[PDB]
Amino acid sequence: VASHFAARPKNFGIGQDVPYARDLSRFMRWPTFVTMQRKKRVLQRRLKVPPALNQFTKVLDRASRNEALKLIKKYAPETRKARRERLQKVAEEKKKDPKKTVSTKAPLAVVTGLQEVTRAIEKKQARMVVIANNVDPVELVLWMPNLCRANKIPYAIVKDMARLGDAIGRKTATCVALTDVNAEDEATLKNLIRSVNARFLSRSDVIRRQWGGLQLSLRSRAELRKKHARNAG
Amino acid sequence: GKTVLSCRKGNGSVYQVHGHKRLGPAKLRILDYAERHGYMRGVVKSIEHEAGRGAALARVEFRHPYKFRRVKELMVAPEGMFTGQSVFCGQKAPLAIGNVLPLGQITEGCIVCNVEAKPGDRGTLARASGDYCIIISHNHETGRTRLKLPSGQKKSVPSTSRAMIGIISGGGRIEKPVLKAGNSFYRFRGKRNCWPKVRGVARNPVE
Amino acid sequence: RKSYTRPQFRRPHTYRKPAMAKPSNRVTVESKDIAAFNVIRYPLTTDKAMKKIEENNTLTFIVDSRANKTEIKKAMRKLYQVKAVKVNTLIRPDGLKKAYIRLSAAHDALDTANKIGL
RNA sequence: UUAUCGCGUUGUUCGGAGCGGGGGCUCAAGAUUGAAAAAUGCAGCCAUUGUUGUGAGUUCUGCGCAUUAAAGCAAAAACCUGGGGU
RNA sequence: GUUGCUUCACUUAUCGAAUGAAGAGACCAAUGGGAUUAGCGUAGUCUUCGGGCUAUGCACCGUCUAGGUUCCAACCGUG
RNA sequence: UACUGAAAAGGGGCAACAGAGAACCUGGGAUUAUAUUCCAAAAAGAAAUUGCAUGUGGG
Ligand SMILES: [Mg+2]
Ligand SMILES: [Mg+2]
Ligand SMILES: [Mg+2]
Ligand SMILES: [Mg+2]
Ligand SMILES: [Mg+2]
Ligand SMILES: [Mg+2]
Ligand SMILES: [Mg+2]
Ligand SMILES: [Mg+2]
Ligand SMILES: [Mg+2]
Repeated sequence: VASHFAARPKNFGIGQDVPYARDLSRFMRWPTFVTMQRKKRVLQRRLKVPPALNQFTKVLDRASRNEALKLIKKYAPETRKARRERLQKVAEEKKKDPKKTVSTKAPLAVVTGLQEVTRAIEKKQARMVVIANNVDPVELVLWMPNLCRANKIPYAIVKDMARLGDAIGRKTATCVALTDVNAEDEATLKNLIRSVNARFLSRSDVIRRQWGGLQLSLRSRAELRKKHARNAG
Repeated sequence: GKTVLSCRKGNGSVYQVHGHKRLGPAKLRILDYAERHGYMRGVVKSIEHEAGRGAALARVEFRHPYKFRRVKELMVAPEGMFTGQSVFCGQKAPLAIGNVLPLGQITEGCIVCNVEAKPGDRGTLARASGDYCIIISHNHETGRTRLKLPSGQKKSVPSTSRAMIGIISGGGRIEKPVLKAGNSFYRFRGKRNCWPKVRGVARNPVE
Repeated sequence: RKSYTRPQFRRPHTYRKPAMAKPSNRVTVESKDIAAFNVIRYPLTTDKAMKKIEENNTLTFIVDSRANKTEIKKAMRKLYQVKAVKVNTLIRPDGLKKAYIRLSAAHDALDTANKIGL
């Protein structure tokens, strides 16, 4: 007649019932590589960072980043199969006509690779340059904003070499340059250049002098605030 | 010349501690969350003697804080400890002989033993038989306590260091004359190879 | 990979592929019908051995010193159509292994000795 | 239901935290029945015989885990029982 | 404007200790952060005309609690 | 049906033929010489113990 179902709660205070298994992630001993790759980020935050390196933490926004990556994606370079098919068709054309030009120029695309991008910047063929912000070792691209400023080339610093590599069809890219586009994308390129110039080229005086780092941890900040409040008066 | 005996003893060799019959090291329990915020209650299970040591040792049983099992601790016992006694260790613990408290909670003028110089080292000062420390004063601005040591020196320690209340048992051991060479032989048999002692003027210039 | 309940990290469990059986590296032809001839070398004809044949139904052999009692029994069954109820062994001071073999009393050790030729 | 009193050892002790008496429950070490086992062994010669008691000495064992002691008397495998839930 | 010596408050190098790296700190809020959590005003100033820098406001990241008191609520308190 | 994948902090091994551990006893007319090791169906015989399978009773 009477259900024997009942609540039988447990007490989890000190010296009481055995507790459930808590999450120990923040207090466990991790592998060495995990610990070191976290402490490296902390140390990069706490020290005084010179402007030449600090400029790489000030990236382009989300919307312009997405738009530029879309443009690069639509002008991606041709793949192994596509190159083979085009060359085979050129070969059959030459076979049927032993005379006549062949026009083996390949379709218009973006310039990729550090050597070729540096050459395009130095010869002032590039209309716009995009640089990844996390290349290791960083000396590979540390001088590129200075070169672009010296030659008056529009440039931006964006968030991931992996995203650049996805746009161009590889695993990773350090930098990418647009030298020319079709007639239908001229407006897109001009507006992108305007936004990029607003963020980077037109703020050169600030970018060349601003320092970074010197960021306390949250626990240090809270201690400082509570002490200031306590000693008021 | 040849190597002097005091330098030879540093190689180890036949002059190390005779430890086969000893029980483990004697320590307080670990300074964990329960001790920092509440208290723990253990039961004294046995009082024993170990070779080489004048004081008595106590085996104390606690419950494990995280698992279903029992934990046994081995401490240096104060005078008056008895089997079946309840022992309290932690932040909120009453003033009674054998309890373990943070130094900042013990009123000035109290007599303590098993004091840790730095918090969490599990006891390093006033451990030999019959010895103790006296609490002189607290300082709340800097959180530090002043102590008088058995030697008669004064020392300042953090007020979060722990100490047991009472005096080490087995006192008065050195007041009975030994009278025989064989008694010294048996006394050092449990410690190490350091007896009998030959005077330096009885040796030769080479050594 | 979400919530760890231990104070130290231990290695996670991953998929392991078992090893493959390679083609054999030993290709010498070994006949399986001649091993008993390696196991059992020849009989002994000393005075003690002769005394054991008649009164205890026992035969004495020199055998391969790395052989054991079970394989000596099986070799006896293969070489002669007899059943051994007991094998005792010793290693002699000259290095050879000797076996005392008792037959099951449904066979005559004397007749087996006559067939063997000793 | 005992008390100044009783119980006990060669011996340095035990009792209202339960002495002694009447009845029991258990553990250790012996004993006594049988089975094995006379079918064996020994000694005189197809037959005979065939052993039961007392002292002394012996460290197994029991006196359970109080020798000097500022000396206080190894460890583990393997195994046993219980508390829990299955 | 540099340089030396030196006081004090800090923490990330380094040093000592403990632990089977077993419960740190906040939520109680700034002399704090931000365009991918800087969004919006005010003043000056600069600009490659797209927007910046400096100063001071307003937002947002912003939150829950045993107990002690006086249905809510509030004040204490701090896991 | 192998496969597959939850728990259990603290790598692998050696070091005692007097420590720990360890299921068997007597008889023999049974040797030139070995025996708690050999003895043959009346095993002279009487046991204890380990592994795996039968069946009988009980779960
Ligand atoms: Mg040592
Ligand atoms: Mg001399
Ligand atoms: Mg000299
Ligand atoms: Mg053998
Ligand atoms: Mg004795
Ligand atoms: Mg070994
Ligand atoms: Mg042994
Ligand atoms: Mg053996
Ligand atoms: Mg002999």
